[PDB]
Amino acid sequence: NAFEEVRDFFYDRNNYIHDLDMAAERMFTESGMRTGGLDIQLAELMRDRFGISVVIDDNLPDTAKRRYHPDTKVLRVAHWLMPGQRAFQIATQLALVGQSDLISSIVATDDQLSTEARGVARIGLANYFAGAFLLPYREFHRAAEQLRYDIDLLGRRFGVGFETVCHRLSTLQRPRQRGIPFIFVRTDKAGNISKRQSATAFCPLWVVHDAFAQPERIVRQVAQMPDGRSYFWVAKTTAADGLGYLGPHKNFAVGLGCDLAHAHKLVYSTGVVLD
Ligand SMILES: [Ca+2]
Ligand SMILES: [Ca+2]
Ligand SMILES: [Cl-]
Ligand SMILES: [Cl-]
Ligand code: NA
Ligand code: NA
Repeated sequence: NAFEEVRDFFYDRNNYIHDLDMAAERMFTESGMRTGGLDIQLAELMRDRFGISVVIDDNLPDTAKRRYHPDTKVLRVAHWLMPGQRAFQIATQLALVGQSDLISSIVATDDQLSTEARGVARIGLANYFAGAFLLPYREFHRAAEQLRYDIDLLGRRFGVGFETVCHRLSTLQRPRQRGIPFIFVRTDKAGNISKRQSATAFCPLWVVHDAFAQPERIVRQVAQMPDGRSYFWVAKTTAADGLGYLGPHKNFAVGLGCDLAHAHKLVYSTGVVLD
């Protein structure tokens, strides 16, 4: 299972890829980027630095979110995407073309990966870079602390979707500047579940599946995990639209869980309990 190999690859690295995370943040800062309208700014960077022309287009083959034309250096980006997802696509291609050697060197540190897993890892690392470019580490970490980890306000502040914020929160393991350690859980209506752990090594799946009963509303609960500790969980369905990295082909629920001992920093931790 290639996806299982890549899950271990990120697990072994605490879900944080330092060289790519730092490369994204340095490129964001050195190019004078500012949060807001990053899709236009990235298009300028792509032209200036690589001679790649970004164009917004419809009728992309297979309703893809992007199509790169390497022979004339044109990146087509789907018109139905919101600015945050347009930026995400462009930054993903920026990693593939401008961080290719770095990505290859990172993948190579896992001696066991199969070929299929190396290809999955390459795309995952380019996606990782895109998240770390749209949400540069120190700025995003500072914003998460000052907004008390409010996923919706973070999304509105940076112009990105709910699962994009959640995934980034689950990567904040930079040494000496960690965020709250989260378990990230994504599931579809049929129970197909992707779980990512930062601190643990393990499950009450209703902590995220419960979101499907109150669509587009945050669902919060406290549940014990297999270690005997209680976790505070926040979950929501993702709208099938132009924002967030999850495909609009079906509906997902996404959630974060943190040790109850970290939950006081969450805006979510005030409220009344019931069965
Ligand atoms: Ca391992
Ligand atoms: Ca969405
Ligand atoms: Cl992709
Ligand atoms: Cl997004
Ligand atoms: Na290194
Ligand atoms: Na870990």
